[PDB]
Amino acid sequence: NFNGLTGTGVLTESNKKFLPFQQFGRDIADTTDAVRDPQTLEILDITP
Amino acid sequence: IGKIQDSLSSALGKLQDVVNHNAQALNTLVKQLSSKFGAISSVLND
Ligand SMILES: *[C@@H]1O[C@H](CO)[C@@H](O[C@@H]2O[C@H](CO)[C@@H](O)[C@H](O)[C@H]2NC(C)=O)[C@H](O)[C@H]1NC(C)=O
Repeated sequence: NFNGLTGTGVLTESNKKFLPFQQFGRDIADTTDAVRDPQTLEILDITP
Repeated sequence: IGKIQDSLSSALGKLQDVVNHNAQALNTLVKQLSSKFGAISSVLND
């Protein structure tokens, strides 16, 4: 649970770069596939 | 035989069409997981 985003999966260190107001990223077909950790502010991919 | 190679190197629409059709259907299947059909939300956790 990332401040509201509830899900399941493996979390992994990312190498994408959000814009500094975007929280999570979505795929085509609209599924959450990246998040940003609120405390440390790093992007993490979400694989099933 | 040397001209087939130019005309292709420079036409496979019947093969492209069946790929496109299948992808367009698989995307429509997933995009339906976000409709209510007359419910309060689209999420079972809601
Ligand atoms: C939220 O609070 C934590 C501590 O409660 C902050 O963690 C600190 O991060 C800095 C990095 O700039 C470290 O130098 C400190 O030692 C950390 N403190 C602790 C207690 O670990 C965290 O930075 C805060 N969130 C934000 C966005 O700043």
